[PDB]
Amino acid sequence: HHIEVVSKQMDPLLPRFVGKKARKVVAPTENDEVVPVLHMDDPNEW
Amino acid sequence: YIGNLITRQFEGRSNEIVKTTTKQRLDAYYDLELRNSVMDDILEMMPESIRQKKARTILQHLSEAWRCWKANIPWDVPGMPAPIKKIIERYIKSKAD
Amino acid sequence: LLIHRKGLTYLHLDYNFNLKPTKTLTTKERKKSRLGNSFHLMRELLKM
Amino acid sequence: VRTVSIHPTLDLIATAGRDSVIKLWDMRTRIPVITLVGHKGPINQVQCTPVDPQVVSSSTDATVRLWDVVAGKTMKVLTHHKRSVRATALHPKEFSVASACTDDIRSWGLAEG
Amino acid sequence: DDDEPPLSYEQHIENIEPLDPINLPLDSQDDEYVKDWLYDSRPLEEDS
Amino acid sequence: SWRDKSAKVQVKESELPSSIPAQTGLTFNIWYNKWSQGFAGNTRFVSPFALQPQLHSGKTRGDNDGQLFFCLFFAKGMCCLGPKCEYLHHIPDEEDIGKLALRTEVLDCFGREKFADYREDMGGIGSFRKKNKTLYVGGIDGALNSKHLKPAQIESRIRFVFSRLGDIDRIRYVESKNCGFVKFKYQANAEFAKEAMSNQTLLLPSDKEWDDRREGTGLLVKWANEDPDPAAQKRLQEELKLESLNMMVHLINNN
Amino acid sequence: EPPPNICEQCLGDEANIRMTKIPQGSECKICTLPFTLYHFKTSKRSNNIIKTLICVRCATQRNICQCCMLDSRWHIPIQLRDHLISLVNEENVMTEEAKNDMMKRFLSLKNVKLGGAQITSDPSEADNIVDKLKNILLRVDISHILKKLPLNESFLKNPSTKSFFLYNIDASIPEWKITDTVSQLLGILSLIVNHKAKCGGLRFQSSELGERFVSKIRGVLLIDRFRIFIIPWSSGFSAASFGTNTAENIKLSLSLNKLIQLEL
Amino acid sequence: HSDMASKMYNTDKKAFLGALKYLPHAILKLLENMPHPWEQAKEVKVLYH
Amino acid sequence: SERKAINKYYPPDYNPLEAEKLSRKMAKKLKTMNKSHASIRLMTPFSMRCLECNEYIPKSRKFNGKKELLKEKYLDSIKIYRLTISCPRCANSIAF
RNA sequence: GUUCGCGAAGUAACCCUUCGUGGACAUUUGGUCAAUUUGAAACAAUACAGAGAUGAUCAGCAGUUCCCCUGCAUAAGGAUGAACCGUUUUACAAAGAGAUUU
Ligand SMILES: [K+]
Ligand SMILES: [Mg+2]
Ligand SMILES: [Mg+2]
Ligand SMILES: [Zn+2]
Ligand SMILES: [Zn+2]
Ligand SMILES: [Zn+2]
Ligand SMILES: [Zn+2]
Repeated sequence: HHIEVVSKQMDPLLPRFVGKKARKVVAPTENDEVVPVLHMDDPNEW
Repeated sequence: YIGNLITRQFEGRSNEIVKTTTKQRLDAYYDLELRNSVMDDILEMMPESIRQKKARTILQHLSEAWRCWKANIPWDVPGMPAPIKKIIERYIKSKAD
Repeated sequence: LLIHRKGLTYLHLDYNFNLKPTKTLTTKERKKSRLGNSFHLMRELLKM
Repeated sequence: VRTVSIHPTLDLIATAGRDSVIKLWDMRTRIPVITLVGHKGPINQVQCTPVDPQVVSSSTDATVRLWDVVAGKTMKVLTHHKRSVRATALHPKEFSVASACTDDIRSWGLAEG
Repeated sequence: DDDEPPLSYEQHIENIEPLDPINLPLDSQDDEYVKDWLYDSRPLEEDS
Repeated sequence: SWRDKSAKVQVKESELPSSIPAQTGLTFNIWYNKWSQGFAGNTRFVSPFALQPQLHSGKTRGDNDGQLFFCLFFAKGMCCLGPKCEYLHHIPDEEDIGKLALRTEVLDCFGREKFADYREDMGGIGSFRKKNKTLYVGGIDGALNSKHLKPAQIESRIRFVFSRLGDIDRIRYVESKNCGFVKFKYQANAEFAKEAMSNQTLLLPSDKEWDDRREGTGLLVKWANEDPDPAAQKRLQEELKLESLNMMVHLINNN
Repeated sequence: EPPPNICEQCLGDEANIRMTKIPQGSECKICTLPFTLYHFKTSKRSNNIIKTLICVRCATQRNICQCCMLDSRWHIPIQLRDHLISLVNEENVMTEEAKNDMMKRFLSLKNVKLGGAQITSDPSEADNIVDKLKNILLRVDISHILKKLPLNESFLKNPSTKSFFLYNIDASIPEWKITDTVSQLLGILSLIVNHKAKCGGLRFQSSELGERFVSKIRGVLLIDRFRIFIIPWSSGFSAASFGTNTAENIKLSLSLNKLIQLEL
Repeated sequence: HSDMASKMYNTDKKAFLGALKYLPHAILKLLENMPHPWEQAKEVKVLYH
Repeated sequence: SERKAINKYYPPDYNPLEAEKLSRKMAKKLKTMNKSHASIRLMTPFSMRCLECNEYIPKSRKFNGKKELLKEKYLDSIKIYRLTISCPRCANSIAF
């Protein structure tokens, strides 16, 4: 299917983005790759 | 003006209003940044890297030192490590200045 | 319509653009109905 | 805000601080075009660089991160430091960065990480 | 009155012939070059 | 047939009810079309209007325009436009279910968009996840103006009114819970019948109560939950297996 | 920004479709977050307007069309798809959908396919599933009302009867199948069936219809080899004939069951 | 658009509230074209939603 | 509207005298117009001890209390009021 | 419909009136949206409770949060706006020594 994409002129007196709202989101922290941590090798003093 | 009002009516209010540093907030933000500065220095120099409870203990010593400075009472804690003592006195002198 | 969308039907707007409360308002009503300078500037220009 | 770095070729600055993000600003419009997310604690140093990785940043989370600013992703995460990486510097004549903890200064090749 | 809506123009106003406006009486001789047109809404707007 | 005649005008434009609802507060809100300043008194009322399928059905502009969706107000028995209506004025049938068979997954037979989750009330348009064919019929006491009636008599009334509105799988009345369950052949008839029978009375012209039928609250017609009866559950599992086996034929023949 | 995911059955068969894009024009039906709305008509003079109801990332997560939410390979609904796959896989998979709105927003942003989607989102797995599916297809007042019920009398030519009694109705049978088979026999009818009673009654419009009904083969009526038995019911019936409560209906069903087992 | 109680006016109500930011412009244009004392009835070209 | 508003809106048909007379007829049936006490905020005038649970209540503690005008008057002329608080630990009613 | 052209009848009138007929001119609106209860506005009322620090009363200013509200607002206010008060077991070892399984 060949699709002709248009974007019709919005009513300037209506809100420009009908679906737009202030809403909070918790984003998932997904990650497939594990990152190594790469360190090397009198307690009364502290 | 009216645009922002009507935008609030339809879109709602922004979730993430960042308050600026006005003179009503000046002292509190100074305290927060000073506290974080002392904590960064002490957690970096401590050999054992133990954090969770130690931080809340150390900053109480900081605040007590500040009270002693304002009272002109000599701040001296027996058994305080000498380097951490120096760090606390350093930040107390900067706040004092 | 702006008054009514905000639910402040206890405020009445005259046909000469005075805004008057229809009843003595609760403190929660006063806080909820505290319209700002944008609305009032608009209202008084319409009055003129 | 703890640091600012001026991009060597673009009309762009990078800034970071206790809010654990680097924000890139277009100088002219003052828009924060890009926010780089991934550090788990306050960022101490930011260095801008003429080629990818165009931002280098060091943090209290003990990492140095090398950024692709167009992807909004790290090229590499450097995890060899034990403490807060408080200090950093670019070498002016070779493609390298130095970074420091307590007792531990290291140097890194930016083409590879 | 505050409690009376604004009037419908077509019902109450459109049918009334207006009263005379403020026009100073111009001389047929000594104002002859302007008397025909001075009080138009756009004076000389049709004089090519 | 309904095809033999042009659709009747159910209600004249001047006879339509006012848009302002019954007062439940001190001030009418011109935005929300509802009363503010207090909330007292019930919002439910009996419908003045009821569909009469053999009398009111007929051809409309929608049949000529190739329309798919049915008229919401025809179902409510209060369509103003009659034969000039863009929407279909007849009870849904297998022809029109077939024509709706693509859109039906996400749309009502009235062309309203379905939701992810049902309302907590179980009212409204319904879920695109479930494909429910069963209506809960509550408020039966109010639908009879609190007239005492035997349970089989109530069942006979529910059997009469709902069977005008589509092909039916099952009707059961539960005396202890005082509620009925009507299951249709097609979801489109359940969608239609819900809006047709919502807020109606079950009373007859033959009843002594008929002249005050408007006073209470009408039928409360909602989507049914899943039947907890184990016989119904294993019947549901059997028809699920049968639907699956019938679908395997299509997938195999296509690939 | 990804392209819209719309199936051919939505788009139709016209060579060209005009489509209107609206950034942030709609809120997704699954996740409630804003998205770029697409809407189109199959032809210029079709009167129904089709729009994307779900966003592209919810659609790829489920492997479904944005406009009709059927599977974008197999063109079947999610429940039936996940059920089909779970007959071929021993370990069940189903599309777990969020109920809380914050979990709806959270779930939509993780880039991992859900339920039967990954098993259908590449041709190799989906073709393997259908290859295996071919193997599957290759493989207490009863003592009173029993005199109101016509059980003593028989199916006969002579008596003109407009009403009949049906029994041995299997609970699987819907009401519409019964009416439909009588309609087939009569070449075209008020029916009451109580499935907890496993019996019912049939009332015709006029006596010649009932006479034409009794003209075609106590009698029997067939529904998918369920043998509904039929008796002329001269005494008029109503819903009360089968019991006033659920327990009465069940007791009547057991009574009718033992009477059937005696008759057979 | 006198009462606007029916559901058909929802989009119109939204358009009304969005029009509110352009009122001072309309007020300027109206008062700017005010009839002067020597003219009875000024016909004016208008643009309307 | 602001705290110090000058005018309230009256409907055009509003007669104040008839309104007061109607509201007087209504007032005899409203619950909160006919309950026996008025709620007030007050400080504890002296140090006191609860008798149910022995809790000490210092002076100048703020409470939400109930005010009753009593039938009896001092020298048949001056109004006497009972002031009732409830104990902060055990919620028992204390009156003076 | 207007108009150019060609046939038939008025009017041997080739223009004007009528009829038959070829061509040109003009070319796809609108909807994210249907009209009362079942796709979701809020206050108010009623009953009961009740005011951050702590011996008591009060000015505040912050911070954390998948709570926001009023406000043109990155100002300010909303009780210091609210929520905060609870819950708390292992990176668990070494040396002995007494009852005891084996
Ligand atoms: K305070
Ligand atoms: Mg504040
Ligand atoms: Mg605060
Ligand atoms: Zn209609
Ligand atoms: Zn989505
Ligand atoms: Zn589709
Ligand atoms: Zn006590």
